[PDB]
Amino acid sequence: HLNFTQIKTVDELNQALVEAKGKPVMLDLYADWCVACKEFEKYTFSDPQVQKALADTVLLQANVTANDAQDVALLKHLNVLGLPTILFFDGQGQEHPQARVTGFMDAETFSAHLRDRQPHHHH
Ligand code: NA
Ligand code: NA
Repeated sequence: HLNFTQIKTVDELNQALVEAKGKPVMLDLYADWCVACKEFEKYTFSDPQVQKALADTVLLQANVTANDAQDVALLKHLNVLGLPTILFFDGQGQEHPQARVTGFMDAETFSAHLRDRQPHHHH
């Protein structure tokens, strides 16, 4: 299992981005009933290549299983249209829409997607 930090609300996501400033971020939107989320856990997030590729990224997760009012406000704020969705933010906190993942990807494809992100190493 990756080590995700859970957020619930828009305000919590924004505070997590403040704290992560200087490092890239991945936000996974999760629900227990979404089969592709469980397939990410089984086939992709479980693969050592992906786990090592993400070691220097801050990992956030929003569990929207209940579809409660905070969940829905968060999804709306992010203009998320369904699950699965994974968002990527750079070291300045800027989301890059082209990097959104909106269907299952296996480990090789997800790793290649990670590699394609905006450069995020300091010097
Ligand atoms: Na804040
Ligand atoms: Na990017």
